[PDB]
Amino acid sequence: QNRTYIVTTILEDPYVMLKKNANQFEGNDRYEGYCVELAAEIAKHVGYSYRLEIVSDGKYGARDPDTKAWNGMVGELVYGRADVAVAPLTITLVREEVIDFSKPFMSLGISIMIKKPQ
Amino acid sequence: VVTTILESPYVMMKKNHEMLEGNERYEGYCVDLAAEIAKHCGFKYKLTIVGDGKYGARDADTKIWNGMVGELVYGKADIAIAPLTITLVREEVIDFSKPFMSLGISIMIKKPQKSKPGVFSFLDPLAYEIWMCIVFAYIGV
Amino acid sequence: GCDISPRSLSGRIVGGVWWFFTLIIISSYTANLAAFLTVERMVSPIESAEDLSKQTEIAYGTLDSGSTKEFFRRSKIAVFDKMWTYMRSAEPSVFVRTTAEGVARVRKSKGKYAYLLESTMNEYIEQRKPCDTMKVGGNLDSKGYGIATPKGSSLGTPVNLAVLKLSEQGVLDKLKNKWWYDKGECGAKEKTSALSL
Amino acid sequence: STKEFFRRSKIAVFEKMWTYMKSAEPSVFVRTTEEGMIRVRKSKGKYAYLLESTMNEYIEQRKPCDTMKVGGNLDSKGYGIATPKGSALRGPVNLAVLKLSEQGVLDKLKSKWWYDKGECGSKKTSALSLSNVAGVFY
Amino acid sequence: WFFTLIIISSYTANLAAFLTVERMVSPIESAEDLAKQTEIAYGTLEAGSTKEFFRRSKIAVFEKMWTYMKSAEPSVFVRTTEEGMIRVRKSKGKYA
Ligand SMILES: NS(=O)(=O)c1cccc2c1c([N+](=O)[O-])cc1[nH]c(=O)c(=O)[nH]c12
Ligand SMILES: NS(=O)(=O)c1cccc2c1c([N+](=O)[O-])cc1[nH]c(=O)c(=O)[nH]c12
Repeated sequence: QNRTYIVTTILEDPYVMLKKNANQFEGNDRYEGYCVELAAEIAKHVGYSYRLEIVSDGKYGARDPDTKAWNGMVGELVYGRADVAVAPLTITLVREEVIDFSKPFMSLGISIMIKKPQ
Repeated sequence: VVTTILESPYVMMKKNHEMLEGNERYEGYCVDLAAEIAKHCGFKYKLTIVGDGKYGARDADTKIWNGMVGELVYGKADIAIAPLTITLVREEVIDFSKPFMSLGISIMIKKPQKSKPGVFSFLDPLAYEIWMCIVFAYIGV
Repeated sequence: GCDISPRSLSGRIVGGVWWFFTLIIISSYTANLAAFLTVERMVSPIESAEDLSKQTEIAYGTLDSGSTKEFFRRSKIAVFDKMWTYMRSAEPSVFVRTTAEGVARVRKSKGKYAYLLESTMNEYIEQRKPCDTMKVGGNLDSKGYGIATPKGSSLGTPVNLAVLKLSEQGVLDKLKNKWWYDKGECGAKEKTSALSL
Repeated sequence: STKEFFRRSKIAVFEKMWTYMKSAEPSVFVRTTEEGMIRVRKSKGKYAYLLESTMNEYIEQRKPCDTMKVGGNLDSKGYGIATPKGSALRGPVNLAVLKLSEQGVLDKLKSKWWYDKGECGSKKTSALSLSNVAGVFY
Repeated sequence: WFFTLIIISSYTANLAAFLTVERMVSPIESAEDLAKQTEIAYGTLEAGSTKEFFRRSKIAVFEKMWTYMKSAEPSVFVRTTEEGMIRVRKSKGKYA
């Protein structure tokens, strides 16, 4: 049987959230969000079964300047813990050297937030 | 053997390009980009043009790629530096970089002008409802 | 004035309140007219795409036999489905054979045609002489322009890292400013005119 | 990444922003994003936050819907799907992402989880309105 | 009576507009005021220390001036100083 591929994610609404009555459902069925359906479609097109989880550190990848060790989903990827990451990973030079990204599924930018004029 | 296309403001021929010989007559965005890319990679380049479609595509019958994509597939060039759109069909036969410029579809309109004043533009300072309330307040008074 | 004024308290009450009403209303009319004549404000009829679908006075079309039409055709969003219905049931042909044809069609008309195109060329043209066009609303799709390479070339990883480094430091933004806004003819007060007949 | 982007900026406008930035607000900066949102909500329009556009839209569509996103995007970046170096899930994943983007799946999911689940809504004349002169009629 | 009301109100309002606008007018008093606006063109001698100073400038405002400079005036620049003085005198405030 083709091995289940381990997917790393992170809690950040709406990308990944816990479905109402989490204890009721187990496994992937308890997770609801944009990234979950994206992973569903991607695995459907590739044709592999996946099991979700969450980065315990709860932080996006970053290296310790002195320890030279990655802290986050990048770590769970480059250290063999995880087989793919489906989350809002910003594309950067530091990560692109030690990780193989994909063409952006969501373009993005810095923007201005103000009080809604009553 | 880089490649490019005259679509402005990416590639254009500098004023008095007869004086310029080669790789210095061209100007634009893609050319400066190729300069910086070569600088960060080291290799030397000679800007060129292809024509014959001006961009990548495929003929379903001939099954032969045309343009920058066609020449990259067949070795006529090293890389293509140009406003070349990322697409599924092309990535299957070549390899892209991460986008150097993201964009999307948008709406172009003619700039609103000072509208020619309309007959009965002297009522504009007050809303129609105010005028009708004025009429009926006159009646009621 | 008046050839008669009321003598009873009730008629005088009515007249007084009418007088107050008249005073306020005339003052307001004059003041708001002064505002109008002092500050020119030209409102674009459109600030989005739904506004464009609801409107029927304004016509809009893409370039015929292109990727934009292919996008609108295979769409699943409601607004773009409505736009596709319109463009498929439009007389005359909203579509066009060349970009310059669409630009000319927009410019010749007066607020009747709206052209759907790429953000970059639109931004460029909004800075060309004649500066008689502008871009409105956001973007209806996401795309990117990418450096290409043959399968197996040793230049893939270096160019990827080069574009990423340039983006992070800010070179590409500077080049865009240089070739779109700078090197741009029109950048980004007129004495008041006497009223005409 | 925003502080670094402004600090390391070679553009005129963002250079001016950075010159203003680090001033005596006392603290224009913040530690938590929720902190910035709360600070903007409390301020009576006296604070403006700089953040990723996606979160700005999501917040704009969240109850009480008392904030808005304004202007274009200062920078341009992207979110991607990561696989470890030398993996068999590189080409297929990229192809799948691109196919989804052309098919319109990603935009539909965006609309669904940003607007079709927003607490708030979906979406002029300087002429004097009857509300301005109501007291006269009363 | 209606005609009179409209006409007198329009006269008063447009006169207020005239005077208000005539009161907004802030003339040029610095390099910045000249820099942002473009209704007036400004150019220096073709060859001289001023052209070099602007070209080789690391300041924001003069950088913007140089970006504007070398534009299609057609020729903001000049060859002789007397030429510049005459050009400014002939221009009805359209050259600085
Ligand atoms: N990899 S990342 O690049 O780590 C990153 C990835 C994904 C979302 C991020 C984010 C960062 N950031 O910069 O720290 C800040 C941030 N701030 C918000 O307010 C928000 O909603 N999302 C984010
Ligand atoms: N790869 S591409 O996709 O070939 C393509 C690449 C680059 C610019 C394009 C363009 C296409 N097109 O669709 O044909 C149409 C088009 N139309 C405009 O008006 C404009 O300014 N730029 C373009």
